[PDB]
Amino acid sequence: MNLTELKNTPVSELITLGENMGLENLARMRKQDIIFAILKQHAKSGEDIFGDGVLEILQDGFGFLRSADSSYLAGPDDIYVSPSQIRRFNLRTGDTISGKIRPPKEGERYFALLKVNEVNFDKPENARNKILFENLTPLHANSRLRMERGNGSTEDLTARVLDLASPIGRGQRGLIVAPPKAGKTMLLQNIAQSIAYNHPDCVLMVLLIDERPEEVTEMQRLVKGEVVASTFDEPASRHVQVAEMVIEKAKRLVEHKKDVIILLDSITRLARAYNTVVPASGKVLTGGVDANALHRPKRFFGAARNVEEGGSLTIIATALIDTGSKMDEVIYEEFKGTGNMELHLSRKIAEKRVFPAIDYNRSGTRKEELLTTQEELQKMWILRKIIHPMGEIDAMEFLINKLAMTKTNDDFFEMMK
Amino acid sequence: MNKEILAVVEAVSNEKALPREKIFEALESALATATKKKYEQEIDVRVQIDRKSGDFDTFRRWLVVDEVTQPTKEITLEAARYEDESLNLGDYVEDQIESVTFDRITTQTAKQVIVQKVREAERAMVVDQFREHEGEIITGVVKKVNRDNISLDLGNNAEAVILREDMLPRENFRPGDRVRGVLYSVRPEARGAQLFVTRSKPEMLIELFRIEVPEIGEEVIEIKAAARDPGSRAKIAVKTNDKRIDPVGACVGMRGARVQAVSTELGGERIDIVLWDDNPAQFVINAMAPADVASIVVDEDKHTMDIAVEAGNLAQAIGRNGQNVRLASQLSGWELNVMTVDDLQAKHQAEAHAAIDTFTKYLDIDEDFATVLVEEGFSTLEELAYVPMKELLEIEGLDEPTVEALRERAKNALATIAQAQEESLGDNKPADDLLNLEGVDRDLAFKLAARGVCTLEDLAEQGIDDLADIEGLTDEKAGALIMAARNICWFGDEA
RNA sequence: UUAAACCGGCGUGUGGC
DNA sequence: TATCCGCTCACAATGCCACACGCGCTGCTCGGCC
Repeated sequence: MNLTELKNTPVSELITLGENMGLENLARMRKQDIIFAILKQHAKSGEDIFGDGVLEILQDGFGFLRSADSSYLAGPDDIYVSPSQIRRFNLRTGDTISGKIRPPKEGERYFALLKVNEVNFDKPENARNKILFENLTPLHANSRLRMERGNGSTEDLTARVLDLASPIGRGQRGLIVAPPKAGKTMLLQNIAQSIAYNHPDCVLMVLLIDERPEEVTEMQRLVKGEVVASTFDEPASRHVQVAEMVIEKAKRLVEHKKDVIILLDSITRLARAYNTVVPASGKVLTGGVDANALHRPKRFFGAARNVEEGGSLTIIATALIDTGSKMDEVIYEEFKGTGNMELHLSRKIAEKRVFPAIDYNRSGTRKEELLTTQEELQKMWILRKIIHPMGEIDAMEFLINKLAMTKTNDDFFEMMK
Repeated sequence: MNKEILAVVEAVSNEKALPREKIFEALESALATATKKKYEQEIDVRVQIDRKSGDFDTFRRWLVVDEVTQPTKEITLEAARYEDESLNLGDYVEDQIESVTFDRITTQTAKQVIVQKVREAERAMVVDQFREHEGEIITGVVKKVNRDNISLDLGNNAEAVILREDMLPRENFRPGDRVRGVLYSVRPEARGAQLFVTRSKPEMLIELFRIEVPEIGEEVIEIKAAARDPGSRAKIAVKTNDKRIDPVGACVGMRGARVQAVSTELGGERIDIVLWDDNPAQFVINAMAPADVASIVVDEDKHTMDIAVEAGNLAQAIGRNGQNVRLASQLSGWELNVMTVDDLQAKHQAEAHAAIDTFTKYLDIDEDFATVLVEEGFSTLEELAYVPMKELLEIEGLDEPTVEALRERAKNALATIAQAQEESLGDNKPADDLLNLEGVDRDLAFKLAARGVCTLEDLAEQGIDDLADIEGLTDEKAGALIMAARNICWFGDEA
């Protein structure tokens, strides 16, 4: 009936369901076509459907409702919405519109939304009584979000490392600078699992850009919340499509006073995709980029801000370096000064199987006093000072050793003293 | 010029698929097809652009062969004294100096050549993988079904084809299902499809067991061999090293479980698991199961095995299409014969004691001596021709007149074999109508019949070239004789 | 299923018979 | 409830040929289904 209640179910289950509903065996069409035909048959039975979809507007004027499992892409399960609702409520991009729908007749392609029922888990009056994203006051990260899991595990290491190096807060803009083969994807998994198991009160939403399909499957069923991915089976156009989908969805959810955390990896890949989709302007700068080809990525990394009136938008994005090329280096230059949170993963310690390989030297936090209290900052500062004796390798040794003997932050602090 | 070529070779994307060597080989081919248009003379021009060192240098391949057409590439086997070619083959030259360089149509030709070669290099890499990774069953979803083949994908642009003989005769195929098969062939420089998967080849079943039976894979049940009729019947003979292992109850599972599972995975194919034996006779005995045999006559020289099943189970012994035998004939690779039904179906006691018609006059000094001897066999008649005296002393009655009669009969046999050889060598038969023709004596008639004709009517239907290579005549007497023949056969109007 | 080839309607004005 | 009388509109005006031509810019409105 609903979309996700059929999409979180496997393809064989949907085939069996469609065959149970008395239909042409749907194991020949794709899963999206399977659900489309199942909905068409259910609507033929003599009833309406109750659908849900995130909203997209093109230069035409009407609205498209993309689904979750489709990674916010174009498909037959996308619901059509007449522009009349957009003229009524001014529904911008990023509404999980939930409402009643009817089957399409000949000459049509998608289901038509009759009436609105749910606007981003809120009353449709919020569609007419709310505040836009460009008008509020962006602030610094006020709330402190603990990263350590609390079981003393071997991957807890990574979390507690960050906790004693640079914590994460609501409304932060985190950029990870790491060469290839530094343990990026398991870091994403570790930090996401910790933030979702320790703090289920905050909402997670992970973005994957240019990964392997097995990586997509390992990400999608492992972390909580929506797992949006955009792999190589789609061109840079669909890359920017899903990117703009998720950014406007996060913007609207933040407007709805919600805490939205966006993991992103990596930024250089989406920058290349954008360079691919934007035409030239007659001139080519260093690395092979354009003039406006940086405006999209800039905006995309800077949409992060802390909303002091309600909700927040935090982003944790990784970057690619040591690729041999120039464009990645200039992109890192442009994005290393725009973020309000910078962290670095070393490769020399990574290739020695000593993980995690944090750069305790280049790690930093913008205005950390709003993220760390009195004696909390005392402890963090004195430990930074005692680690300050010039060290990368045996500094990682000291950190990992004193972190493996201990379970929590206070244990480490009160055993080192 | 050459700097532009260097820029475009350093600017190619698929440097792993198209390294510098293959890129300049592409440029060789492009300059060849360009010179094909530069001059009306369709010539081959290798140019060895020396990508690392410098620029192109148009060469003129001598293309050593006796013909003359397109003489820019024509040299015989020894015209090599000049310039120090000195070679019968491989010696090449550079006659063309300052050829046409890079017109726009040739740039477009090089462009299309380089893009089709990027495609061909992707094909070459995926087929190197096709050739190395000749291993375990692979899953794939099909895209298109045809009468002769179907096309499959795995992901990451992994195209494959399953041919008609690789499928089953009744396995329904439609675009969208996940079917599993085994990669079987290698085709490095093919033009159509790259990977080749089958579901009907014999060894497929082997690997099936290798991934199903937990015993095989650690080499405790060494699978010996197998034969298969596609989708119909898979026979497989296996051999075990351990003594406490029961492959009759282990390879099949619990009351037909493992064999049944792999049969359902095959798509409805009966399977016969048999125990391999080191004796080919016992192997062909047990391979035709379910069937019982009590007549085993194995001959090694002519690769035959008279394996006769008892009368009554024939309709089940041979089965449809002779499968239970054919697979057996494919399990060991031998030949089987069964024709007898009731008249002495033993096929070993019959032929040993059924000679009352051929042994009527052998000891014809006086029939009242003794019967024939089956201890030696008396059943080959030719290996019998020369036997030593180490066994020619047991039977009684071998007096001197007996061996004298033996010598006389040996002379008679030599005379009859000489007559038979003379009859089989003279496949000419010069009749009177061939010798009576004037100017054609006995040897001339022999040769005329050796030409291929033994009559008079067809003789008048040959030309002077059909009588060429004549021994004893020459083309003018040839024409005279053929005119006389066409007069006595056609122009005479006689019968 | 495969191969080859291919992929003036209207109005106006002028002049002439 | 007849009987012209006159007002008003439809419909038409050879066939060919040859040549030439231009059949526009910008504000406003509307459409709401890639």
